[PDB]
Amino acid sequence: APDSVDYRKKGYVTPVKNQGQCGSCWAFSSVGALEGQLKKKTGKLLNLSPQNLVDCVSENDGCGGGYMTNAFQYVQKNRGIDSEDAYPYVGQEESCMYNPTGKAAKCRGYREIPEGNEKALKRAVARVGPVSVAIDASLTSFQFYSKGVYYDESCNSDNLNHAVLAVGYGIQKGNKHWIIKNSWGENWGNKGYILMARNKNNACGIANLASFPKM
Amino acid sequence: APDSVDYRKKGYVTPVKNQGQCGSCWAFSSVGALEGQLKKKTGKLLNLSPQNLVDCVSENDGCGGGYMTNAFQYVQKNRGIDSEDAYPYVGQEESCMYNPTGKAAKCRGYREIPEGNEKALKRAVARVGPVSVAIDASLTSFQFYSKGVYYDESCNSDNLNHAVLAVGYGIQKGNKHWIIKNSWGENWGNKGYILMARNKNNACGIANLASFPKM
Ligand SMILES: *[C@@H](C(=O)O)[C@H](O)C(=O)N[C@@H](CC(C)C)C(=O)NCCCCNC(N)=[NH2+]
Ligand SMILES: *[C@@H](C(=O)O)[C@H](O)C(=O)N[C@@H](CC(C)C)C(=O)NCCCCNC(N)=[NH2+]
Ligand SMILES: [Ca+2]
Repeated sequence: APDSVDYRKKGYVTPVKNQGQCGSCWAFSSVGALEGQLKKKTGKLLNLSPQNLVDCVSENDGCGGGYMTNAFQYVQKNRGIDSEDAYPYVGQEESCMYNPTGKAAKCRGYREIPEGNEKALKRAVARVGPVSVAIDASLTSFQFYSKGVYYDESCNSDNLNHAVLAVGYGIQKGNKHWIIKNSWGENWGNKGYILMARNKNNACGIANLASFPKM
Repeated sequence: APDSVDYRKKGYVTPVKNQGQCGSCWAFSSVGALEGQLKKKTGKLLNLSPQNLVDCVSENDGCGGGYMTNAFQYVQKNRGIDSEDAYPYVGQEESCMYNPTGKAAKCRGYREIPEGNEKALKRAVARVGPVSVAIDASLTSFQFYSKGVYYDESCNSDNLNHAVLAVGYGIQKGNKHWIIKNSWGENWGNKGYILMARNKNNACGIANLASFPKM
């Protein structure tokens, strides 16, 4: 795998979204991974619908939380997921209104990265594209991040509470990192992104719950 | 639905097991629901293997915890689950050693009970058979239960931490309850069972994470 890769430079990443108060991080993380694979397989970059997931992934709990693997399993069983334009995000749970006419992507399954293995996560990001991951984003330092490579020894790798998207990895001034796309709007962090310490003992649990959809 | 049903009286429930220190409650709960459906569809009552689930349901975390829906999805995708005799429980994680020769049951999917709806749970238990459920089993009062219908206002329906099996429901001396099969051995509770308050505002979260396998 290359020493660094940034899928934003390949046009695999859509604009940063804002999930609002709804606990739908899992939906944005899942949509992000699917958007990356969609670009890789079709050549087109499109916004997919997290609301479609929020309202229809019955295995999850809508704004009450959920898992990315569950989301991928839904898309596979449902035979598709709508584009954002065909099923707009409103930040609240509603009845499932999936319309196949607005289908913009399909999923043939998913794969998980070996728990805690950052080397495997690196290889998966290099070979596949953006990967859905989960971290502990409860620290004040995380929420007020603005630049540099984030590391706080207080992060608890066993307290995963927020799903995000690893769109790449690299090194900044000698500090290896993961390029993370968040869903808290373009004004949070560095234009919606945060560089998180890589190879620093699985900081914040970055490699504890990673997965990607098959397409 | 009848005013009461006890599947143990129909021979749909296997002996009470002991999960040990391993956090495999989800595996025993899932196996319990599958054993019930297996009896209903074949007429034979057999012990299914929670170890098969612990070692092979990659979507879960073995002794670190997991979900029943994930377990059912595995059995469906794997095209089967081994009997206990063909894949013995040891209470620790090992590599997946599933052997189709020992297949004792199949799964065609799963269904979830509407969140928090005890009426729906009652109807599901009556029409389907034993149903996998999750509760807050952290209270000292729960752990030292011995008889009667269990109710502790301190139970938190939002703090689900232990999966069990609803093998029936009824009423004891005017107190409506759920007949719950635990996995803490035959010496815990009442021969491994506990009667939990039913229709008392979803006590302990009994109807918050219920599901059953399709067969
Ligand atoms: C994340 C966010 O919006 O900031 C959101 O709370 C979320 O989905 N959190 C997840 C945790 C990460 C994926 C680690 C969560 O809490 N998941 C558990 C959901 C409850 C389990 N039950 C069901 N139905 N799956
Ligand atoms: C229950 C027990 O053994 O007493 C055991 O801890 C367990 O599986 N608990 C579940 C909770 C109930 C089903 C509500 C649990 O903690 N599940 C979450 C597992 C972590 C999520 N990640 C994966 N890989 N599914
Ligand atoms: Ca699942």
